[PDB]
Amino acid sequence: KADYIWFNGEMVRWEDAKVHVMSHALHYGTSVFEGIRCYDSHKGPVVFRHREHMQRLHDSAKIYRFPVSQSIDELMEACRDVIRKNNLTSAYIRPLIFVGDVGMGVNPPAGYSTDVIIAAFPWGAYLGAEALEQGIDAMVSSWNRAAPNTIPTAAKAGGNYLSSLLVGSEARRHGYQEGIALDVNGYISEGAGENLFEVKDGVLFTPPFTSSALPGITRDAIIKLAKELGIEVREQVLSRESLYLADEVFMSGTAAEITPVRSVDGIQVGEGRCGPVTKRIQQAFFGLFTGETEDKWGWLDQVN
Amino acid sequence: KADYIWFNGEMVRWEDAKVHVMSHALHYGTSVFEGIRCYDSHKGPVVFRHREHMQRLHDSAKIYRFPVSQSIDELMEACRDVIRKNNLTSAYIRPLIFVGDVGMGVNPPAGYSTDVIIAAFPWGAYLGAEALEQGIDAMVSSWNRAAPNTIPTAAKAGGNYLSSLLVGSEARRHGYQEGIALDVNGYISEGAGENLFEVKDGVLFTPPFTSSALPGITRDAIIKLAKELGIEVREQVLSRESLYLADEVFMSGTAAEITPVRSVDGIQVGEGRCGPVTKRIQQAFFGLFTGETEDKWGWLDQVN
Amino acid sequence: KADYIWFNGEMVRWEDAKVHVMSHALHYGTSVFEGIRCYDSHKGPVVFRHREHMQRLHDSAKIYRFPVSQSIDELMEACRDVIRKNNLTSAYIRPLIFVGDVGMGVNPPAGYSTDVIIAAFPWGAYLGAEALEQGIDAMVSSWNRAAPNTIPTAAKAGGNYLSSLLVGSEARRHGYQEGIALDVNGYISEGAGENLFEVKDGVLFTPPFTSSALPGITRDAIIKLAKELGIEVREQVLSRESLYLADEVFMSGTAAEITPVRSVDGIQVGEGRCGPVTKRIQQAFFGLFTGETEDKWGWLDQVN
Amino acid sequence: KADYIWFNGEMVRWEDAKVHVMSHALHYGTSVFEGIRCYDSHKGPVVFRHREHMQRLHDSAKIYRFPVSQSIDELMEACRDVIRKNNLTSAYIRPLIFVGDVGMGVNPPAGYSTDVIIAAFPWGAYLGAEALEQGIDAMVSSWNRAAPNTIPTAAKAGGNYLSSLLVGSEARRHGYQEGIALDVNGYISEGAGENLFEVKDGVLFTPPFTSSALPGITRDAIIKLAKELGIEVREQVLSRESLYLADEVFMSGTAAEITPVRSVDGIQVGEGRCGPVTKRIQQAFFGLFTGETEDKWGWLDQVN
Amino acid sequence: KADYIWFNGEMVRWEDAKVHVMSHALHYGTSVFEGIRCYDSHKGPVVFRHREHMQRLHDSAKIYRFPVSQSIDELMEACRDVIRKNNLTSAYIRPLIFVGDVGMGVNPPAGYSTDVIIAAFPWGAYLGAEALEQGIDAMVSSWNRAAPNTIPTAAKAGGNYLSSLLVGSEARRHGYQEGIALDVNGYISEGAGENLFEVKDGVLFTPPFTSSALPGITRDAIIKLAKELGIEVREQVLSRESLYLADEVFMSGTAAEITPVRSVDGIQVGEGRCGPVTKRIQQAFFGLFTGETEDKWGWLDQVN
Amino acid sequence: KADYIWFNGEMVRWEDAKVHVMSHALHYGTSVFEGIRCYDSHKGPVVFRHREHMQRLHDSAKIYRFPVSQSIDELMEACRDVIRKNNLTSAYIRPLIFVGDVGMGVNPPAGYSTDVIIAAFPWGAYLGAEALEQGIDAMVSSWNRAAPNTIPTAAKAGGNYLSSLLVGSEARRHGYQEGIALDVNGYISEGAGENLFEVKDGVLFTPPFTSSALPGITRDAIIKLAKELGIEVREQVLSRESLYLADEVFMSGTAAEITPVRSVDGIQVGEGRCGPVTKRIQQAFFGLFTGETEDKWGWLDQVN
Ligand SMILES: Cc1ncc(COP(=O)(O)O)c(CN[C@@](C)(CC(C)C)C(=O)O)c1O
Ligand SMILES: Cc1ncc(COP(=O)(O)O)c(CN[C@@](C)(CC(C)C)C(=O)O)c1O
Ligand SMILES: Cc1ncc(COP(=O)(O)O)c(CN[C@@](C)(CC(C)C)C(=O)O)c1O
Ligand SMILES: Cc1ncc(COP(=O)(O)O)c(CN[C@@](C)(CC(C)C)C(=O)O)c1O
Ligand SMILES: Cc1ncc(COP(=O)(O)O)c(CN[C@@](C)(CC(C)C)C(=O)O)c1O
Ligand SMILES: Cc1ncc(COP(=O)(O)O)c(CN[C@@](C)(CC(C)C)C(=O)O)c1O
Repeated sequence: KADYIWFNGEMVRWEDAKVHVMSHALHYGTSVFEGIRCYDSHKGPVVFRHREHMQRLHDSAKIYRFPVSQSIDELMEACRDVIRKNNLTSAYIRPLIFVGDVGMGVNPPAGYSTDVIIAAFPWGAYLGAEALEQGIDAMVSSWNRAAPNTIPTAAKAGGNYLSSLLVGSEARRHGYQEGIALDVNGYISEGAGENLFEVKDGVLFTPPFTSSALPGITRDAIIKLAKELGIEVREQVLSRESLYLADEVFMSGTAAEITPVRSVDGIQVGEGRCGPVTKRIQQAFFGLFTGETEDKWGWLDQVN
Repeated sequence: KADYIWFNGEMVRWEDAKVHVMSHALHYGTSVFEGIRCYDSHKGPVVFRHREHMQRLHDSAKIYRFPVSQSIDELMEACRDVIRKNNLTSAYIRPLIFVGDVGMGVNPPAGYSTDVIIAAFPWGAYLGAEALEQGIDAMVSSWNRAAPNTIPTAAKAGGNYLSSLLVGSEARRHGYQEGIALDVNGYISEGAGENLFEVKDGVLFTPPFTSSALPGITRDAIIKLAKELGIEVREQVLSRESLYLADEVFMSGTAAEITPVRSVDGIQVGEGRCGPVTKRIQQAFFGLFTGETEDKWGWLDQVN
Repeated sequence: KADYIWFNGEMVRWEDAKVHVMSHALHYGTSVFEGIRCYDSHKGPVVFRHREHMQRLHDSAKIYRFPVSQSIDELMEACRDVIRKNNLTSAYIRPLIFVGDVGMGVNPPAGYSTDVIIAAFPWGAYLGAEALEQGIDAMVSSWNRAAPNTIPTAAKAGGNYLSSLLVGSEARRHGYQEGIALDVNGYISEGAGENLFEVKDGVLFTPPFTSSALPGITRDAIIKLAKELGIEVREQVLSRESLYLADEVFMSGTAAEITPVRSVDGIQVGEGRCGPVTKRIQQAFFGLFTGETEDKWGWLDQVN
Repeated sequence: KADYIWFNGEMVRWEDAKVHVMSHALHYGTSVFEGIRCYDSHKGPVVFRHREHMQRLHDSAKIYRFPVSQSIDELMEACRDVIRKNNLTSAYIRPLIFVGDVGMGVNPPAGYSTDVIIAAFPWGAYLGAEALEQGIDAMVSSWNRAAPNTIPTAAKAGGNYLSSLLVGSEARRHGYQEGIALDVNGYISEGAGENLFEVKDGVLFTPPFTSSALPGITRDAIIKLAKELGIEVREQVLSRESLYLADEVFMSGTAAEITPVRSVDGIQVGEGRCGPVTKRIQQAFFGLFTGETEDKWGWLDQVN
Repeated sequence: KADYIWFNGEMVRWEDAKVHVMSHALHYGTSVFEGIRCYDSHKGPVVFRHREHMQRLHDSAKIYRFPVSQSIDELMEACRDVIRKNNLTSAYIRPLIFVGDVGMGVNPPAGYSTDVIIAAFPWGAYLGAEALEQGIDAMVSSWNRAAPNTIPTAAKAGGNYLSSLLVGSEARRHGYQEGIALDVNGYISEGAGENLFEVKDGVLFTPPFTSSALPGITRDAIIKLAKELGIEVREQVLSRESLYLADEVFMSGTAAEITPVRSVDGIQVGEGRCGPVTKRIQQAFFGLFTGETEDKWGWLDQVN
Repeated sequence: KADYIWFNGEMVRWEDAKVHVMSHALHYGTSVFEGIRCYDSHKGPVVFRHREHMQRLHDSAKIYRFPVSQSIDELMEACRDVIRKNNLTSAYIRPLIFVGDVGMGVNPPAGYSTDVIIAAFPWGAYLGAEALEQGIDAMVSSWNRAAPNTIPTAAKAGGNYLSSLLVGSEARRHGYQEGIALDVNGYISEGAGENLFEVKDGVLFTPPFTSSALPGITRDAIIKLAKELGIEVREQVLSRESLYLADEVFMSGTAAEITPVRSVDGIQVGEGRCGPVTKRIQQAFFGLFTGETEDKWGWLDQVN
């Protein structure tokens, strides 16, 4: 909840940000969105990997051929505007491009244009306030993630989340904090809404995009940070049993940030606490907003 | 376009049927819908297999665990009310159950309730004016339909249509009227938004639900009508080549009704016109609204 | 627990029925077994489908090429002997053919012979004393059953049960009575140790053997009984969603007999009680031992 | 054959190491085991990678949730005791953890404990006397290895060997020394009871664990030794054809050690004798027991 | 070997029927062919299911879009011509449509035409002279048949036989008469060059076309003959183990006719001789050329 | 077209290089071939990677067990002979080993020998004259490439091209210059007759052989050239969406050389012209024939 939402170029009051119930996206899942985070840092409010997220928004729209009238820079300026206009120092930003009030035909008529929305509001830890220090208990779901050439997993589209809803709800229904999904082959894909990382003998390990894992921006940042710390990273297909033999396992995402997993299916993950490597990575990631970790890549975009 | 839309129990004017842009379904494809048709018949306006569609709406919501406060009878009465209220004699009804303005978390908070909408409006033939008499040209898409244990194909949910959008747009981009999708195994599934039927040596043939084909109500009706006409029906897995060797091939759906396919991938389907068996079935189906075909199953529900 | 166990042709006291710890089967799962039931009936103690079970024992041994010195008749006579010698009127018989104390090489040396054991003892309802009247709550497991050309599912071999152990324990760990496994394709296979049956519009439905479902003797009996009752039976591949849309669903097995399933994954199966068709079948099956159902197939083998 | 066998903490005479015929593991393949080797070296009898094998025994039991009361150190001391007690200088040790005399239900009753055994005895080369110097003839089996999410291949459990029995017997029935299995996808997995290695243009090559290949300890040792010799190692999925195009191909295992493969399916592997790289690795491996190869990893555990 | 070959409408002497070495089909497998048999019967030389085979030739060419200038009737007349011209009373006819001397590009240039050839010559029992009375020993091959949507198995094209070459040679290399191939899923497909049939409890059984089994003309005839004899036929997916449990198993094809299989993988198929049902079908099939079996379908086409 | 063709050791005139119409390869696709190029360079006519191509010819024949009487050196000398005899300075060489006039049985009789042919002739740009400078528009085909253990993709055999014919003709039928095929899993395999390369953030990327991609000689050369230019190369499985997100994409082959792809499915590949990295690689490749790029590997074989 906040005061204004950027809607097609205009700052509209949150309560007046309405759309017709016959909007295409409500019926067909025809929307593309992002998850960006604004952090209060040593140099004021800063949007983490702002450009990268807006570029992915365009990429997701490009795969579905959704016409986007706004350039990446326009969207970035609009994003900063929303944060300032609402007087937020830290928040969760949510850009959403959707097919609006067009016909009821699955295929939108030629010459149509999409509606764009950017909402920002403060949001806590996605998996619990105590999830970052003490781990979470995860469960391997009975539902598998989308097959390779069906519904593109590289795109962050609305319709994709019926799957995340099934995987995540099954875990919570049985008392776990999050569910881990396997692909159609029986290999580890990722969590319901976050990438998965293991740690064996001091080595990282993450499933490639071909395991139906979305190319997370946080995932990418962790791989680059790991290389700075001198930790070997391996991007390979992982079996289900590896979760039980791993020394450490954690999840990554914009909302989830870096959450350690202390157990999988009731089987404790070495010690049952946040591990050594996960700790180093957490410190290095959060150190970006304290100044301790030098921003060598230009990941911090000042809101002003 | 029409006058009123049934919205959570109230007949609201079309222009005022708005919902918040932060509605869950807009971001995560969390909606379930139906496609129903009202025909002007020999006994006045009648809704084809009304109860069956309403029962499927409940079944689709049940799989996803979406709470539905309205009973099947309540929805049916509401449906007839929409048609009468708008003075429609024939139309396309569109029931939609969606997760509204709840949090931004993938899993809605316990105790939430869904919003329901029922909109009716006149709609012509889905594949074209001439489509029913002269066939359509179809193309086998390069995109496959959802794998078995990923996103349930038996449910008619919003998020499912990202796939239908990809299959159908590819066909139309290349000059065809509709696209035919194969499942992940390489067998025939169905069209982008309609079931597929073949006709070999006087025998029907349709893919089973396990070929990722949705349990169509029109599909079911055709199978029952064929049995009355003494036509042998076979529900079996079909290979791609079968489309080139079939004497006849047609598609079924609420919007598409019964549309013959005159060619697949530029390869003509026996004669290039509507076939004999397809013709008999079309006459038997439309005969229900003329009185020529006796409604032995009670598929015609009077609007009054 | 009982007094004697038939061991290689001799009635040995239960406590002296020992075998060396270096027996091949203990290390490599190299054993084949059966589950037979003795019922107290209107014509005294009777072994249900005795010959069929012994024939399957030979078939399972034949697939693995295990040498069996005893003929089907010898094993049947030995079986009756064990029941009489222990003064049992009703019991669970357990024939077991295993590779004994041979070398430690995976492949037994040429000219080796197997050890045979037949133990009988009273055993109650496998899924609970109240499981037959009121249903059980089942869960779809995250573990899949064996792929088609890996470890033959038609054979009832020891090593097969590591899978049943994984599927069944996961269900019980989460509060369910039994787990239902899908095959590698994402289709319904069967329960951890029992075949699965659904009931839609008055029609049965069971997965074929090709869905990695073991050719159960109880399953076969139910299909033949159903045909006598005039119920249509369909042996076809079933999707996971079908469990949620079914009017009735039950499990079959020698130990489980005919157990109705009142819910799958927390989703109630029409009414939440034993259904109409399942009831008819239960009455018809148990009626065999009361005389109400005529044994037209010769399924009851008198112990004497 | 030897004098004593460690049985649940006691050194029992070989002849008296018996267990009941109703032991769970005999009927359901519920056991986990290891293969360890004691070599007579330049520093006396030494167990190769002792702790590593004991840790894997615990990992295999962990996946199946089998309760193990003994710690890794306890098992190691017990192992050395068995070797000393039997006056062995070189032998094959066989640790076995199995579900004993509990009920006949697939799932053991809560609070049960497992029986543990450790037997040692001298064993020659698994594939033959000449096998190490002259290669062996291998055949690609018609039976595939277990699919990814069915029965965990990372675990060395009893029931797993029904597959190894099928693959290996087929090869020997046709005149070959060992069989090579493909996974369900058609890629190379491993031999019936040993890992597979190829050698192309001076580069190693081995299938990853995700190809249903067990994480062999010998496999791991070879990878580490190769890196010391400056040989490039590549863990990647290999097609069947690669076996015909490889310059060298060999198998690894505790029992098989390092055995070269001179031909696959009657097609000679470059020269038909042990290759250059295989030779270097064999000399480096056996050099550990001569002192020529320095034990930089601490793989040699003294028995005393 | 014979005197004349029909080549593009001309009766050319066998020795002069040559084609350039740069013919497309020689480098790219771009050919489509048939196998037809002429039998000496009670009504003189007759071509078994002549029209059906010519219709399939056109169908195979249609799938690949090879232009065929000759009508089905022209090809049939040409076939009878070849038989007469060579004074044959019984023979094996071989129609072949191939892409000739066009460019070396994979895709032939627009406006090209195909070359057609029809050769007839006497040919004995495909699987051996004694194969029809005493069975043959078959082996399950380690090579799988083509996946569903790759190279159409419904078409009888030249390039398809690289697979048949691999499956068949592997069997013969090991002492068997024919090889049985499985599909990519691990189910029974068919023999290297003939359809596979099983016989369980008096019931037939054959894999559907979707198991990568070619729609054989002999296969079709046998299904129609069996229905006349009152034998139940089931077209379903078959597991590998079913070959070991079947009472009878035989293969069908134009060249192989109806050949019983007495063993599969060294495992005897009930009695090890031609079974009862196979015998009835053989007598019914060959009875067509003696007059004993009435030709109700018009399968015998007179050569004159 | 040229004057002479090397045929079984003899220089035969082009017009007289004929083979019988009953040649095995014409009916069963039993042939193996290569594609080699001769370039006019700074040191005169030179055959690019001559030995490598002849070695692959032998490898392809070895897989199918086709007897080859000529050694690699004999074939190389014969190749140079053909070029000289025809007075060619630049040409496309085509070695072809095929099963000739043997029986009509799928498996050739023991003791048979193959026929060998080497034809050379000038051939232009495979994908078009302008294709090397301006890119080509490609389409993702609806036909998939051969599954892993069916018809070996590592071999360049005649029968393989029925697949290439289907993939390539579909693209050209819709207005594209070439078709890109996916494997049975839905991952990128390669073009109809050329390997596929992507370029993301300055990094290469190519599918491994296990994605049913033929081990191209040009592909290998490009990987080695890129390593010289200091460009990172990654051999990994690629998803379909990656084609839309790539900065650059190009195809490689002997006939196609190095062809940039400016669009895939109507979606422009960054700028729509030949990219920076592709350009550097093209210049480095063609520089080998100008002397600008030093031949460190000995890829240029002088014709003399
Ligand atoms: C399915 C899925 N996989 C990974 C990620 C993480 O990507 P990234 O944010 O770019 O590092 C997500 C992201 N989920 C978001 C968009 C939604 C929440 C989980 C509600 C987010 O974390 O911002 C994903 O959904
Ligand atoms: C993917 C898909 N498959 C089948 C059917 C036909 O079902 P039915 O109407 O029950 O016979 C459809 C139906 N789609 C509807 C609901 C929506 C249109 C595509 C807009 C319809 O035809 O009314 C389907 O989508
Ligand atoms: C995996 C599996 N599937 C089916 C059946 C039922 O077969 P049947 O007894 O012949 O009708 C079983 C059988 N399990 C037995 C052998 C063991 C118990 C479950 C402990 C049995 O019911 O007797 C099976 O295991
Ligand atoms: C299926 C399988 N795969 C690999 C290995 C080799 O592992 P390792 O000994 O750890 O290098 C094996 C090992 N099998 C043992 C344990 C049993 C024999 C086959 C009897 C062994 O070689 O000692 C395996 O089975
Ligand atoms: C792969 C394959 N499958 C079935 C059949 C049988 O078809 P049909 O003759 O129509 O019953 C065949 C046919 N093979 C022929 C064409 C060639 C011989 C094996 C050499 C034949 O039998 O005539 C097939 O190849
Ligand atoms: C299917 C396929 N894949 C890759 C290549 C490229 O191999 P290479 O020439 O070794 O780099 C080819 C090669 N195709 C040739 C043989 C035929 C033309 C396409 C007509 C060629 O380029 O020379 C291939 O076919």
